[PDB]
Amino acid sequence: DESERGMKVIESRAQKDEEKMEIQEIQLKEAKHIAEDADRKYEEVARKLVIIESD
Amino acid sequence: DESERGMKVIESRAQKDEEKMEIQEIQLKEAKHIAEDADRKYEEVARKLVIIESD
Amino acid sequence: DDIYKAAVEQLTEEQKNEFKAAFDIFVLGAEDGCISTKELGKVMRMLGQNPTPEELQEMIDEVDEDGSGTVDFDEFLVMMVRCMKDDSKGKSEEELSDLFRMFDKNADGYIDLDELKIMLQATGETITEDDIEELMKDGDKNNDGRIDYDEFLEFMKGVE
Repeated sequence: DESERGMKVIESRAQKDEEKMEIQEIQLKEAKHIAEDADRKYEEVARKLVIIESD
Repeated sequence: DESERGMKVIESRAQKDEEKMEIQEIQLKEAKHIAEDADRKYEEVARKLVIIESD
Repeated sequence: DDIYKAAVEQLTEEQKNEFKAAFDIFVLGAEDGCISTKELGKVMRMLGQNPTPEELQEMIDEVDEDGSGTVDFDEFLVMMVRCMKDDSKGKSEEELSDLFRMFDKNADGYIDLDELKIMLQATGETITEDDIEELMKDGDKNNDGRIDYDEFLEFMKGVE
C-alpha cells in the first residue's frame, strides 16, 4: 500500500512533473519562438543596418 | 516490490521529467534570455539602424 | 473578400481536392464542420510543407481572423497559394516577360510606379497613390523602389 500509494503520489507527481516539464517545454518554445522572432527581427534590423551602413 | 518497481519506473520518470524540466527551465531562462537579448540586440542594432539611417 | 479567388480560381480540380481532403482532417466528423486551428500545422506538413514549430505557429497566427477558433477555406487556401503553388500552371515567365516589355518601353530594367499607375488608370477604375505603391511594394521583394523584370515575372504569376 505504501508502494501503491507511492505510485499514486509519484505517478500523479510524475505527471505533475511531466506537466511542469511540458509547461517548461511550451514556455521555452514560446520564449524560443520569441527568440526566433527576436533574433529574426534582430537579423532584419542588423541586415538592414548592414544595408543602411553600406548605404 | 512490484509496486516499488512500478514506482521506480515512475519515480525515475518523475526524475527524468524533473531533469528535463530543469534542463527546459534552463533552456527557458536562456530561450527567454535570448528572446530578451535578441530584443536587447535588436534595439542596439535597430538603434544603430535608426542612427545610421539618420546619418 | 476577393483574395480567395486566387486561392481557388488558379487551381485545377484535383489540386483543390487534395488541399480540401487534407483540410477536412480539422473536423473529427459527425459534428458541425467546425474545422479547428489545432490541425493546421499538421496539414501544412501533410501537403508537403516543412515548417518549424515557429512556422507552425505562424500558420495559426495568420488564420482565425474572426476569433472563432477555426480556419476557414479562404484563410487556408490563401496561405497555401503563397506557400505551395500547386496551381493550374499560373501562366508563365514567357507571357509575363512580354507584358514586362510592354510596360518597360524604354528598356530601363524595371517598372516604376508611374507605368504601374498608368496601366491601372487606363483600366477605368479609380486608382490612388497608395494603390500603386502597394503593388510596387508587393513586387519589390528586394526593396529597391521598383518592380524589376524578375520581380515582375513572380509578381503577376497566378493572376487571371
